[PDB]
Amino acid sequence: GSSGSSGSPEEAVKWGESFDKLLSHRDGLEAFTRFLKTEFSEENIEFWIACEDFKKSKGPQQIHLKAKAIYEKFIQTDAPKEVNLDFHTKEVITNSITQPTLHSFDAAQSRVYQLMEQDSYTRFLKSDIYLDLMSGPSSG
Repeated sequence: GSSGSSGSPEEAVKWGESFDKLLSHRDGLEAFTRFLKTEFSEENIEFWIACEDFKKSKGPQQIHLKAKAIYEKFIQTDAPKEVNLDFHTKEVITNSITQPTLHSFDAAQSRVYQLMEQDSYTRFLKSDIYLDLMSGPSSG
């Protein structure tokens, strides 16, 4: 189907190359998140995203707004989308929530970005959502 075509098996095989590769592409990322959503873990990827976008913020306002939100969202533990972060990273931000910058969150993003790439990614590779992408003529 030239007109309509979604989810290509050619990109999947490549996605495996590296975690980043998968993210780079929308399809790959989306699918990856789905797997987590079912396990109520998406919260992790949710933070990773807000970051990549946070940097694309304009002016101090956007940085402050997004910062406060994302902070009391993932950063903080008493939050719903609270992700697994280092004590310091959580504290430093809590106090530096007023002096946040574009090159500040970057640190936190790295923490999570890895957490997933470690398990999330691997586990995702063996996830139905992923497999389907290729739907190899042989299971196992």
